[PDB]
Amino acid sequence: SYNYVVTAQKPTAVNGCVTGHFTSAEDLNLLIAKNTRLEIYVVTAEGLRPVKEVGMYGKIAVMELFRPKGESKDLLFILTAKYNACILEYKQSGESIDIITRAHGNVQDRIGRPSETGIIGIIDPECRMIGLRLYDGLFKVIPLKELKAFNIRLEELHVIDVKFLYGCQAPTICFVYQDPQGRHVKTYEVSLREKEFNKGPWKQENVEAEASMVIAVPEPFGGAIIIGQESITYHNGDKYLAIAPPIIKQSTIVCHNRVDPNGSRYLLGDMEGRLFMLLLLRVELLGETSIAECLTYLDNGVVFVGSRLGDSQLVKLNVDSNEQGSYVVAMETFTNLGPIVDMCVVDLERQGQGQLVTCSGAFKEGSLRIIRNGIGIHEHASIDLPGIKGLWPLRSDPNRETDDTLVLSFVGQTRVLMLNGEEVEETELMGFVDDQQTFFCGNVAHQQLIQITSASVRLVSQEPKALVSEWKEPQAKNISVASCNSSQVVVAVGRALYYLQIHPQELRQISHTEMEHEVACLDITPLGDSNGLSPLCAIGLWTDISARILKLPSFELLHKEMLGGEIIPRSILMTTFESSHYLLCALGDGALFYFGLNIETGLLSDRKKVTLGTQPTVLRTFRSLSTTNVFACSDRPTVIYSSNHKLVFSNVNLKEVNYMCPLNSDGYPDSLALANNSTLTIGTIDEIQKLHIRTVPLYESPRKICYQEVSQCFGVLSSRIEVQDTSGGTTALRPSASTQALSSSVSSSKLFEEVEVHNLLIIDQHTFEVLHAHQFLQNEYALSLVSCKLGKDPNTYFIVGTAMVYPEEAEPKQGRIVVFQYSDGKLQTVAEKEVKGAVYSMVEFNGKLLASINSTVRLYEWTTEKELRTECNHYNNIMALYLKTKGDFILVGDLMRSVLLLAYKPMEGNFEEIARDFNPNWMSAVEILDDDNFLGAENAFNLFVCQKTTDEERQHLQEVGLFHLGEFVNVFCHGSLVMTPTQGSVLFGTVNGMIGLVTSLSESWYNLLLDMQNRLNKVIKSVGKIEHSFWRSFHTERKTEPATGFIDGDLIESFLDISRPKMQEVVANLQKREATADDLIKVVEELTRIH
Amino acid sequence: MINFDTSLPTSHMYLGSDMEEFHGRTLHDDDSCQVIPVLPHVMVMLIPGQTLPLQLFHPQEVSMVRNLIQKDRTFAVLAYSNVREREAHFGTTAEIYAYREEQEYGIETVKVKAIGRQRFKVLEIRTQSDGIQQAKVQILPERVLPSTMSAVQLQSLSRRHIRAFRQWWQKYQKRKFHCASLTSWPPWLYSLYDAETLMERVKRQLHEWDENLKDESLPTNPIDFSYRVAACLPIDDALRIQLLKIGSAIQRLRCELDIMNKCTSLCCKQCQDTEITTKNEIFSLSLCGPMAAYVNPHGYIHETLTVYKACNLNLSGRPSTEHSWFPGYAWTIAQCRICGNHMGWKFTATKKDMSPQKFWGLTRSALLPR
Ligand SMILES: Nc1cccc2c1CN([C@H]1CCC(=O)NC1=O)C2=O
Ligand SMILES: [Zn+2]
Repeated sequence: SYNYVVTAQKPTAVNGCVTGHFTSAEDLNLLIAKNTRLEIYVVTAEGLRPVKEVGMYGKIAVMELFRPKGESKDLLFILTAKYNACILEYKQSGESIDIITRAHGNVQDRIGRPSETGIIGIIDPECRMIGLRLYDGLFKVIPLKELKAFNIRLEELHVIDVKFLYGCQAPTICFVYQDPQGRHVKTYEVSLREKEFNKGPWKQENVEAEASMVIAVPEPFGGAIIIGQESITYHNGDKYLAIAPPIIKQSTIVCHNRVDPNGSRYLLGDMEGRLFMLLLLRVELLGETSIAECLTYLDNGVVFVGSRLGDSQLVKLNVDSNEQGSYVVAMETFTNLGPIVDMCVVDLERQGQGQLVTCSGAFKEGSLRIIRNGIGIHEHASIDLPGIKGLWPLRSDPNRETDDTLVLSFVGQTRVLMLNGEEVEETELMGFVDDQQTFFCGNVAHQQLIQITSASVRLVSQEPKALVSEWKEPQAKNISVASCNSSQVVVAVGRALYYLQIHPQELRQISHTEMEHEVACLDITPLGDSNGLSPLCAIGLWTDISARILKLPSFELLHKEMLGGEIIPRSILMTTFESSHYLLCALGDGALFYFGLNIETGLLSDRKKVTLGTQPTVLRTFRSLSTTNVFACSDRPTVIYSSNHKLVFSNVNLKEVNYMCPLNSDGYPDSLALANNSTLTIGTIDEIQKLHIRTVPLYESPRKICYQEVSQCFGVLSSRIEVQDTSGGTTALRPSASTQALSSSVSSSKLFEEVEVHNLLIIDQHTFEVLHAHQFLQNEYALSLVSCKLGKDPNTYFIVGTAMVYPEEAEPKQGRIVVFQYSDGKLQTVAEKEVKGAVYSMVEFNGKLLASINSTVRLYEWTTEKELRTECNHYNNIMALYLKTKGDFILVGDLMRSVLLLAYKPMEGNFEEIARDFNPNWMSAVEILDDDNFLGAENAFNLFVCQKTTDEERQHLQEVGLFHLGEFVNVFCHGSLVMTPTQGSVLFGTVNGMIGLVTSLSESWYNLLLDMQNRLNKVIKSVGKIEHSFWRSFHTERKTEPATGFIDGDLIESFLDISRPKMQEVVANLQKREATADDLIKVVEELTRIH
Repeated sequence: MINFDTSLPTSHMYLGSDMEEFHGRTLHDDDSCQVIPVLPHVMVMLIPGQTLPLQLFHPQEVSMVRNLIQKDRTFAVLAYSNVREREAHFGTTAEIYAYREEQEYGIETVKVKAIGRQRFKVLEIRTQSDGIQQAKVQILPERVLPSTMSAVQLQSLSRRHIRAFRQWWQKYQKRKFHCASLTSWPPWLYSLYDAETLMERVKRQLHEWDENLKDESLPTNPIDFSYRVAACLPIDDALRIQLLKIGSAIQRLRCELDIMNKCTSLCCKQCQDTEITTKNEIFSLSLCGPMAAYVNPHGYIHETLTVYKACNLNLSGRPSTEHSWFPGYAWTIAQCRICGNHMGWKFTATKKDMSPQKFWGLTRSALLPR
């Protein structure tokens, strides 16, 4: 088995964040760690400026900046989970931005048990060393090229937290440690010249039983602040100050930040999302934020909430409390999909178009996330105007800076619409013709308007509206093609071309030429620092099929590209993306050619083809968020944008667009007038990016999700935390989805202080509103959820697998299988089947219901009497958490990667154990790829694939795929977000918000790409100089085997990104059959289409 | 309360004192292939850590171990799938720790005390001219896994370390597995795979057998603890082999708890239906647990389980102190009332002041958890 794994959506969750002067000793920087990703920013004081976004070959564990003595800016230390240590410097020179490795190595010990409270990466204030607590009972020291390291035997094994003390002649570390006697704070002096530890400056003072964090406080204070559950203590030898505020009792302080560089103000943060200010001791509650993983104070009053459970934030710390009393106000919310605990692919909106709905986030940050491939349009006006052949915005008032007019072209006709705010009205523009189809019109030079029709070129004055000039072809022949800017016009009359200039009350015929063939399309867009005057005319011709760059006014040929084919160019456009000049040429067949253009020579380089529609594409330029874009109108409307100096094409979610133009009116600001075959729509464009994310906050934990088409709704299992009140029940912490349901219901019992309440939510597949909420029983933990039809019955039921959880019980002794019918906006309970265990998983099996009751696998039959009837029972000796199926074969999965294959015998009415595997390792998810293969997520962020003559051979499974993903997969799902090279498609949702795609490959394609990977790795420069082969190596505390049966899609896709002479280097002798660079472009292009 | 010295059985005094002691330890690398001798008359299964007393008197077995002392000091003990057809796919290495040579009655005789070390997989059983076999075996590695949460927590919440202490165990679950919220499983599920948790669930029954147990004696390590517990469970050979295949301490404790809960009544293997004793009568008269391997004067190893009350037993002959495995107690042969199957012995105190005044030493081969 050979598979392909690629990132569909990068990780979104924030793992850590820092502030310093990395880019320049002037610019205030904010560095965000999104696992494998590093986001570098500048604090704009009027926003947040994104400079660069680099990806690494490791999961970031440590990320702290440092400036050792004489340095131009800051040096960044990064330590990966695989112990990849590196020092990175920022390097900028014009448009080129590159991260530079100053020192790198691997600090992993030949032996040792990785410590309980994770990896700790601390730096001496004077930049004298790097302190690492990776293993219990040792202290690794890296003095700040090959990153040389040494250990110091630390006597106190169980270290909670540690920091490098400030104001020291000799480096000192202060750490909270725990022994059987108690939990006490201690100090040690680290000597480099002695390579060992010596007694600390002060005594081993006893601290709070739950003392969790050590805060390194600067001069003139010195010493350390120890944060516990109820107490905040301070130690400095003889100087001691112990405060116990009741305001911090509720939740534990998990993260801090320094506000004043001297050490007088600290930002504290607890697990519930509260924000505290530790003043220098006094604590004050500022307000509520997202559940912060990390906090960063930056500039004046602005704060960055780095969240992992929910959307990250930008918040303001006003000294003035509002009506509610909060000193915290929410500026900007940054989408975080992580964690994805469940998900499903549904054909919402249009069939064939895949959409991904996920159970994302936790607790108050709980939400549903809808991820749709492609940009969207927000409609504001809709007018019935069929068969529009052209659209143009106008400003009838020269004094006004906004559009107040919209000119429409039709078959031998022209209509004019006036925009009186939000009101669109049919009017007539004086000077313009209504009886002729228009090729162009708009605002031109010397406060005038132009109208190019099939008959003439009309120049109209703005005060008053009247005809000033009118150009016609000498023999009164019709204008075929037309291009116009502000001061220039180039028109075609078959083979003939005419160049005119727009002067006051005059259209001046500068030059004219005859072409080799009939003119198909024209463009005179002024590019670069060309003040409204273009010295280039881009032209497409019939029969010879060519894109030609001509010089104005001479009409002299500079370049002629031979497009090839019988299909003639329909649209041609000169454009500028990310300061780079391009030529865009659309063909009648739907194909689009794109090259880079040299403004001086007129040379077309780096020819690239892209298939858009089936219809001839029409290219119109538009400005979105102070950036130039190209809207490609076809039956697959697309936006042509720029990202890392490479053109990106993202589909617009619209059935078809024929013509469009941008409209900035008083009623419709920074809008797009879009036309199809039947109607004119006026609206706004979303964010220009590949995928779209709709956030449906639940304000509670979503756990499981599935879909019912017959009901046009989603079934969602969700839990809310409620505290025990002074009554025989519980009270909520805040309103949430399950509380605020349209119609509410509760389970009726028949079976024999912070509580978790479980609910089945019913959410409409359009609005996403809580139509219904069925609250489960007291102490009932809802586990599995499935939407299916069973037996002979034609009604689709929502089935839930529960478990009765009590603190005394270890393994749930009770559970239910609850059958619900969703009709009349309420859930009718059809069947309540009590089982002697936890219903960990359920699946529809060929018309029956397969469910797992702890260690047993039951098959239930749906009778006429509408009650699930026990058929056959397989007793597994392994807990059946995972339960997946394909035909008459079942997959059983344990948390310890103990897989066993079952098969239901139709004639026998029993289960037959095909093959089993028992390789202890934590398993988080598992999916069936095909009849013989199956994919799973194994411990230490890895993926794997198990495959299927003698009885001993056939009864034992074979591990054919091993891969270090770098992510913790929670869900696998068969589907695709896109409307053959590869076999099948499995999407995966991770803890960090990363979505991925896994597909199958042929023996040949696998080897082709595996060979290509090794070659690509010899070219590509790695951040921190980490070997790709190492990063992808299957890794656990024990074995670290190289990756097998897997292709890194993310590495293979960066072939389309490398320089063309480097592509040539990679393809040189690649292959036996020979491999062309243009062949490998097609193969790799094809693979980018899967997602 | 019991006054008997629970250390006395573990030290195999009947074997005699004044034995040559060996300290030095040999351990073979994991997955490594080794060729180890097998003792022709050992038919029991040894668990790693379990003490195996031997009394050898056959010239070939005597010469074998005599030569063994000069080198490795380790031999292989096979877990027989079919004891009659001498079929074994698994086993454990045994390292000699106590040794003694005697010459008597015209023969050269040797007494050893060995301990289970490393489990193995049988590759081939070659045989020698003198009768003693050799086994090409592959060492099975002990598979140690990190916390279930270790992978999911690479964050700020990491620095949350581990009657009346009932709430401690709930606070422990709530704290340790808090990050289960990031996953698709609840904290109570993760506890079913927590080594510390599963150990406490086992320790719960280990205190029901050892009323005078001090936690200092018990191993902190789940590897040692899972094994110690396996060696004192009165279960059939089919079930013991299944436990020996287990590579993880977690999988083992989970298996052991399952056995411990289903364990109710112990019957006569021969009758199948005659009930002899129950789980409630089981008690640890030794530190090794309620069950241990002991040798009779003819080298036959009887793994005996200590119970306070037994039932369909009939005794024969008068008590004897000769070669007693529990010093201060006299044994008398006990058999099934129905079929006459030798079930073990009734141990009766030789002094009025001893506690317990009587108990039963039942041989696990005679028993059936049916
Ligand atoms: N005397 C004699 C002769 C033949 C077999 C056996 C014995 C004594 N014995 C057992 C009796 C119980 C004990 O505590 N130690 C033993 O050694 C036998 O299994
Ligand atoms: Zn009997």
